[PDB]
Amino acid sequence: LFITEGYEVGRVNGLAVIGESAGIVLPIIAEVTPSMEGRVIATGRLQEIAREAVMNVSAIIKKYTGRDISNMDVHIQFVGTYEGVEGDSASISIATAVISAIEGIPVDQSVAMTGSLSVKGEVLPVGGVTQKIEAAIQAGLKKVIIPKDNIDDVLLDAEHEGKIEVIPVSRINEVLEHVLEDGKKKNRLMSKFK
Amino acid sequence: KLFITEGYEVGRVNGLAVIGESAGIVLPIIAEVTPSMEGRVIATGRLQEIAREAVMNVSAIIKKYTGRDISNMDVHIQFVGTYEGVEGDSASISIATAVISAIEGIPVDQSVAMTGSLSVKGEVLPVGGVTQKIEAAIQAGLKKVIIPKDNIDDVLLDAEHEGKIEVIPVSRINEVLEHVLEDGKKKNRLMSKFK
Amino acid sequence: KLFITEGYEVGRVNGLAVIGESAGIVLPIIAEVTPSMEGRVIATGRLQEIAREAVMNVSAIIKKYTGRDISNMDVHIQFVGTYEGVEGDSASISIATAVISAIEGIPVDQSVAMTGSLSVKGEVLPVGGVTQKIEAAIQAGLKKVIIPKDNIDDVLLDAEHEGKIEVIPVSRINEVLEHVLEDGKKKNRLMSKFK
Amino acid sequence: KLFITEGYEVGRVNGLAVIGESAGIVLPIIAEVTPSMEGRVIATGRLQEIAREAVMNVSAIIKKYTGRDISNMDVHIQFVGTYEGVEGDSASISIATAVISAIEGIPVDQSVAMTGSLSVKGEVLPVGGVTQKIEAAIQAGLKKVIIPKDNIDDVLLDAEHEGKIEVIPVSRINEVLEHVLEDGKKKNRLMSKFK
Amino acid sequence: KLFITEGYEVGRVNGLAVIGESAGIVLPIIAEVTPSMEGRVIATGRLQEIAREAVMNVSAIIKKYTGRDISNMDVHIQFVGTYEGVEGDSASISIATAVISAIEGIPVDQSVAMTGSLSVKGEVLPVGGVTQKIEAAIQAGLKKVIIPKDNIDDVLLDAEHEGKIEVIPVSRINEVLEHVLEDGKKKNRLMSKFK
Amino acid sequence: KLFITEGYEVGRVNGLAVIGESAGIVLPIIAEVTPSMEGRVIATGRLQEIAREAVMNVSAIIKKYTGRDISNMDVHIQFVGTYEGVEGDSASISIATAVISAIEGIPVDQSVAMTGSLSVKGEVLPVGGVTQKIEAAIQAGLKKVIIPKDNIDDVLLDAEHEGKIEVIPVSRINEVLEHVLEDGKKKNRLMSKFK
Repeated sequence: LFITEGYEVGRVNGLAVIGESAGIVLPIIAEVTPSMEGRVIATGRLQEIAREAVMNVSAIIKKYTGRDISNMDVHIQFVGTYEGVEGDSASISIATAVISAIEGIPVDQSVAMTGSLSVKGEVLPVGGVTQKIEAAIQAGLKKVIIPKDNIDDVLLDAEHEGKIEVIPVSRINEVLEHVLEDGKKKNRLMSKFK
Repeated sequence: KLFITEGYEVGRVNGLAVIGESAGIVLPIIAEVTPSMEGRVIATGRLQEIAREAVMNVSAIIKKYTGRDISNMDVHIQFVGTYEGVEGDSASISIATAVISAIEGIPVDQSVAMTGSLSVKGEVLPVGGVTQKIEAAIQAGLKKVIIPKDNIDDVLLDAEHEGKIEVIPVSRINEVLEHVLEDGKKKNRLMSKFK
Repeated sequence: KLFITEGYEVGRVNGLAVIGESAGIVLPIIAEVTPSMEGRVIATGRLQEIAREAVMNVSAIIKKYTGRDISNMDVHIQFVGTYEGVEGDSASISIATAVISAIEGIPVDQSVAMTGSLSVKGEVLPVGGVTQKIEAAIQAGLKKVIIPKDNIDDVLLDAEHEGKIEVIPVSRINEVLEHVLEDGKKKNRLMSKFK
Repeated sequence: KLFITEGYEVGRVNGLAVIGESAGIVLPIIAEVTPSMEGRVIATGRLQEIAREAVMNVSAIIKKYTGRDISNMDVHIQFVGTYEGVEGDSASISIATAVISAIEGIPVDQSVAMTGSLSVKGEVLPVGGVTQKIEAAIQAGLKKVIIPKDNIDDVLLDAEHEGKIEVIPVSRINEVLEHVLEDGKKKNRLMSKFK
Repeated sequence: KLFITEGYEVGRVNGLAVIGESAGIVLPIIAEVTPSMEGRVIATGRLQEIAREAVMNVSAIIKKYTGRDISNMDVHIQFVGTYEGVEGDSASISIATAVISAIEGIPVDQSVAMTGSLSVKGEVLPVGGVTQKIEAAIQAGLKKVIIPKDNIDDVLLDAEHEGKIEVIPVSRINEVLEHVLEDGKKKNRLMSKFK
Repeated sequence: KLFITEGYEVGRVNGLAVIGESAGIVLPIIAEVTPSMEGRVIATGRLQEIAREAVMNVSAIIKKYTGRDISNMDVHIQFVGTYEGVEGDSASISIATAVISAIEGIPVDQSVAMTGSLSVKGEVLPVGGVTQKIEAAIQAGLKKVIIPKDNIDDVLLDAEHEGKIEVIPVSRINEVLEHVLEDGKKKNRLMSKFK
């Protein structure tokens, strides 16, 4: 259902929790088209989660970089079906995808990410961080971005630490920097974070 | 039976879905289009949101490669039967194929089932429940199954069942159409626009 | 009984549904048509999106074959009986037939129940729960039941019920009108327009 | 006391309903209509969706035999009291009558209770709990009860009871109005329209 | 505690409601009005529909007798505290009275609870749970309770609880205002407009 | 932790609320404002109606007391943590204070929790569940809790929560700002606009 290597525009490997206690990799795609009032189009089990996240991150989608979300239709899918899955609020993976789709700048697939984006651009802690890292290990992901406030919640058993890089972050700019493909477009998007 | 297994029908596609979390089912779709006097997508019952998302995604690809603007049409969609407990796929490709077929007036092969999510770029994204879908295709007496290329490694069929069906991987909606649309001048013509 | 089982009535049709999992019901539909003072379909309850769907599709058929365009008109569709847990047939032909009866002023045979979904081109598509629908029409004292032709292989009628009702398989909405509309000069005016 | 037992009031009707399992109760409704200023139906509480469905159904006849399009009015309906565990009639005749009463400015006889479903064609259709409902109307000192013609045989007025109330069977909405609207020129001309 | 028992406040009324099947509770309301800039009714929580309905019904009476147009104002209603499992009264008078209070800038007596439904004509309609609301009033140290005139016969108060509260039957909204609005020039002025 | 107990942070306030049966929670609110690049309040989930209500009431007091207009800006309000069962308070003062903070760029003491409803005139109104909220402030290691002063006699602390936290009763929004805004030029400049 997800790619572990390479870069893809508008595609991010999020992490979620399947029922009571395993993590799963939650791949999302986002695309954006002119509104032609702009809607968020999402379907399935996690559709209200997606629409909510895009609504929360809308000022940072404009009030840093460029476009008003009310002038686009934003098309989101989770790749697969995830009954019994709880996704993060204001999930950073959905934000990154949408910013990735808009900028047309590809996202590294080998890096998984979990976190809640505040409306001020902070990355807030989330549950299930150990379960989620473990799922990223079992999937072959190289790195996992997590909330800095979750650093202490990671309780991996010797062997597993070492199997993946855990990158803790505070700010949405740190997430983009770590996952957006290098190049002039990124260098320019990156300078706009002030 | 709720589906047709042979021959060609305009605007009709054999889809695949999962019921419970165990069993596949064939999901027949019909798409019909009429001029609007702006357009609307009419579908009812539990999978209508999958209908609307697929039309939204195929509209974009239809206008980009052909010029046809389906904001000028009312798009009429039914799942043939009723599908409770049935979970379809996001932007389902069988729905999108049915619409292209109705719009271009080219018949679709009923012996080929297909499962896939359609991205607005026209890529065929992978889906869940692949083996359970292909099995339900086999039971239905279907000859071939179109699946996303990314699902090739999820196909877990007994020897004997590999045998009974053709599994055709695709990654783009024009491969789906090449595979299902009836041969002819109209098809030849459509296929060169999508290049 | 809120619901009738003999006679001819304008704009009333005995439909069939499946309640919860399996038990079938007779589900009467009352339609009434009034020059809009453009126009719209007024229905309530869970089955409203179905009635607007059937109405849309019957309107396209009526326009084409009769020249009569029902968009200057208010179509009130009502379901008799307080049911819950009922999933309806898409574009249900019961509703489509109640509306043709209501528009044309040509009464409908109350001893006939039907089931089926109507395509915009006027084909009667197969539907779920056909065996249960028929056992419910048997249950209810009804003399004939119209089902889609493609549902023939799904009538699992046994050694009790193989005898109780005339099952009438149909392909198209004109065959429904032929078997339910009251004979006379208006029916004949109308039926030669679908010919 | 929630209802009035004698005299005439505009827009006020004593309906009948069943509270929980067994028992009938009187369900007083008031309707009032104001200029829309698109017209809405405003009701609150337990029975608010049954109130809205019923005005929406009915608008057919509220329009169609007589006065005004309800899309040009806001219709404000209350049940006088709180009705926990109450199931009212679908397409309630009392609600229809209250509404026509409030638009026409013709007061309704409060000593006449009523129960039944209005068809979109104007027919009065049978309802459940008729003995129970009658017996609540007797306990309340009401003089007459209008019921559906098809419920005539569901009236089991024991020894006791016969004699305490008049049961008036009706087939049609115009009959309901005739029996409860106050005599005068306004009634006389409203009744000629209902023909 | 959630309400005030003494003295006078602009825009604040002590209403009465029922919790669960029986118990009574004091239901304090505050209404505040601002210029619109057309107007809306802002109310949140479990009781908001009763707030909207009450304002709708008092708007017409406000403009009727007073000229002020509620169309021109945002009406901000809160129920002071949280009222899970509470059923208020339809078009509740306590809400209407708060709005009139807020709009006129004349304080309401907080020692006087009230219950009642407001009709658009300005009649006070009976309500359920009158013994229990009054008990709730007594238990709060409320001095007087205004109830609808048709509920006189539902006051089932034993000697010792009589004597503890004054019960005041009303049938029109101007009687409410006369009873709870602070004496003075403004009130004299207002009471005269309601004639 | 799904809240923070120390620091000063702009636009972030520890609210308090109550879930299911009796338990309380810390419910942090984050606010973000930007000139409307008219403005909108953007909030998500079940408590969104409260947020826009809180916003509207603080709007009126900001515009009237400091000539600012929340109308020229987009206000994002967000609730931290994931909750079924949660009831908010109407016009909740934690949302209002996060807003004033975001707009004036003045940091909020993170060691303080607050509960309270805001009126359009800027009064702080009493609220449900005051004791359970204070204890959810205790569990969270918070030092101060701001309550409505009319809730003073609702504080029923037991032997293991008596003397654990500083309870501050307030009547007006500026007392709130006095107890939570970080001291300096901007806070002083703002506080005299309100005094």
